[PDB]
Amino acid sequence: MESHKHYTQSETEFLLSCAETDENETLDYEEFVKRFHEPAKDIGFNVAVLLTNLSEHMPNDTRLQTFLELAESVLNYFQPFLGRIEIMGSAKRIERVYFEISESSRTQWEKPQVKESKRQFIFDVVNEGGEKEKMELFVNFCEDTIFEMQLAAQI
Amino acid sequence: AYQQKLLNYFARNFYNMRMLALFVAFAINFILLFYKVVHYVLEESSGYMEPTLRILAILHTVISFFCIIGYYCLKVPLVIFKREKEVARKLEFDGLYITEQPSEDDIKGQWDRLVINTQSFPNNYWDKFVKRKVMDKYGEFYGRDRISELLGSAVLNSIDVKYQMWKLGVVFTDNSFLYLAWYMTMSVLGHYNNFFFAAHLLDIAMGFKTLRTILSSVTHNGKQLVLTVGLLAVVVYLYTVVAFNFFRKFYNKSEDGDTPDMKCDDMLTCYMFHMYVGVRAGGGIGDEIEDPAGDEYEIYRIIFDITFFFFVIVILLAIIQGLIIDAFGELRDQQEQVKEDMETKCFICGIGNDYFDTVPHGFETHTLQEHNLANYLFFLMYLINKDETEHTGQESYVWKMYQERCWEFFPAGDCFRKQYE
Amino acid sequence: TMSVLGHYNNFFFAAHLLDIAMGFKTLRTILSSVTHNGKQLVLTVGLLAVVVYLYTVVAFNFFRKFYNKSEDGDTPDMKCDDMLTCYMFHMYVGVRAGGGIGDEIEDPAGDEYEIYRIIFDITFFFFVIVILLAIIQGLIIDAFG
Amino acid sequence: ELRDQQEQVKEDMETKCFICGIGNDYFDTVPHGFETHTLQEHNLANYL
Ligand SMILES: [Zn+2]
Ligand SMILES: [Zn+2]
Repeated sequence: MESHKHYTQSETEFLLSCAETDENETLDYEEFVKRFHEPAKDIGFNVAVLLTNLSEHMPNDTRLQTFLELAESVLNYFQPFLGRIEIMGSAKRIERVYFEISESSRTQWEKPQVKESKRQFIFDVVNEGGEKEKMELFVNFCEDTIFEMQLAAQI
Repeated sequence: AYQQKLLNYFARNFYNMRMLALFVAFAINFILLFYKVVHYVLEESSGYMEPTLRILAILHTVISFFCIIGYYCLKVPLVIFKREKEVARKLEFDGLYITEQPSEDDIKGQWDRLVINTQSFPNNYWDKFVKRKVMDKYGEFYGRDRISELLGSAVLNSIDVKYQMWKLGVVFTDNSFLYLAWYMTMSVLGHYNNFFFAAHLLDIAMGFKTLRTILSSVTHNGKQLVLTVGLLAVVVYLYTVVAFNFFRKFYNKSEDGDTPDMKCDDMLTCYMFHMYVGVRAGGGIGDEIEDPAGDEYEIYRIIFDITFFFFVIVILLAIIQGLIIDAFGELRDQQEQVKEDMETKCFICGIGNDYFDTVPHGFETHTLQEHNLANYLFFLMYLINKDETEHTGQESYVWKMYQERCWEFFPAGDCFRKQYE
Repeated sequence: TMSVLGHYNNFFFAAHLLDIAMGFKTLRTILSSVTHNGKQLVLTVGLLAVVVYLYTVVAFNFFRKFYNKSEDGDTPDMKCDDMLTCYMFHMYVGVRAGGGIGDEIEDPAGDEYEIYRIIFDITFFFFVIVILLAIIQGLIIDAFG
Repeated sequence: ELRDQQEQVKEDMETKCFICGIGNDYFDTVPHGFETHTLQEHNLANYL
């Protein structure tokens, strides 16, 4: 870890005494963090969404910007991992909604047949289609795509 | 575990061996050119011609068997996902067999009348809700009779077979499955007769997709093309009608008339001769004619047929080059409007490359983030992931919209700087 | 090195003249109009050659004795039961033939096979005239466009 | 030219009704207002 240099050495040893100090002094990676750190990953993710939509709601706040940028490695980590969408869900302003993307679902999206049928569907819509059945059939393509990723996930 | 393991394997290792079937077809054609007439095969210094010949022939039939197994593993569930989704929503939003009763077109659709009897129906749209929901919504007002109209090695004859028989009937409606299955039967006919075995090579027409754009540039206008060429053949037909009825003795394949003169007082083989030369003449219908001795009929036949070969050269060529090059131009039109509308209007946006360059590099980010095409999809996953209890009232709200399929949550594309700026 | 090979052999010395292809730049636009789509062009013509290849596959396997360069059969009949030189002769006679692959045919005596071969090959020369021409003029004039 | 005719047909149908003649622009600021605009606002045969 000191060869990685990524941590302050006080906190490396906080992690060391934290880890196991066991069986000679040895330690496991997973069983010390994973079962708790990945939930804590989800937690700090939600924090990241929280401060993110604090910025997105309320911009131009160097107090918030400082508080943001002090937290920043989390934001950089979950930047693909966040879900973020925009709608008008009866609040009748223009209404963004931020959420979680399972990155495993993007590894499912990482399938290139998804990409090719996706670009094909792009071609289908730009080729022709009613503007009101547009997003309808888009969502239908998305549904087929979801089921396809279920299929590719179970392989 | 053998079977399911190879199912998972042909899942994960399919287009590689599809390219291998391509390559083995190439290896077929490389060698299927050394025949000599009783038929046999010639030998050169590679002393393994006939063994590896027979081996790779039956082995390519085996590769065809492999790819039809892997294709049964392949998008067949997405096919039936589309199908069951379609049928279940045309029960949900419609109730077609309840009251609507569609016409005799698409017994693809009317085929699915009796699968609603099969209680295992909405498997591959995960939507067993739809049966009892239609039963509650549509079925109650039209009655418990309609509820009965829709409700009503070892394991071999003890399951829902007619559901699966229905399913296989749907499977046979496929075009790509029929394509690869006919390809498989070509591989089979090679095991019966390894001489039309090399005729597999129409699969490269759905092979490298540029060749598929070539064949599409053929076939997408090909309705007009083929009907036009049939009209052209009728034109030539009627021409040979016209080019008989005064001109009845002249043109002969004969050896000056010593051998019997080959002008055709049959109408049919006159058509055949005329048509044949027209489609394989070159100069026209004047090559096989007498010398312009100078009859009053003969000025007529000379000027007649040189202008009518000329009109052939007008019409049939203009068909060919105009139809095909304009088909190529149409192929251009498609993708250029694609690359237009991608660089201007996201589908959820649909405004233009205009507001979001007043935000400089706001169109870049606008594309990547504001409508971020697959992320709305990922939210649909997230809805399918989470539960309506687990949902937010926003999530369950748009979920209720999704129960309506009413799309109004999706805006005009006016984004968060369009509400204020 | 072409100039050098002229000092070794002043007969391929005149083969320098591919430099005018990067010479006056309008000619370079001509060659670019050739080559900028030329990936599709060349792969298409290879596909076309495969089409003709498979055609000569089809245009052998019933039609095996008919067409001869021979002097009526006194000189030995030049129909090719080799598959390879059938391709060579078939391809050649579809490339520099003119009137399709019908010029080198037995005139129709009228066998049931012979109606088949006549209509067969006149339509297949016709389909050559469809496909290979449409390749040429469509690809090139659209390249100009 | 035969292409040009019908493509401008399918352009101007999807943009400007004859009684409208404005475009596919104001009536998408009304989302699905161009659909209804075509079907109702100028509704070609109804003036007939
Ligand atoms: Zn937008
Ligand atoms: Zn108007």
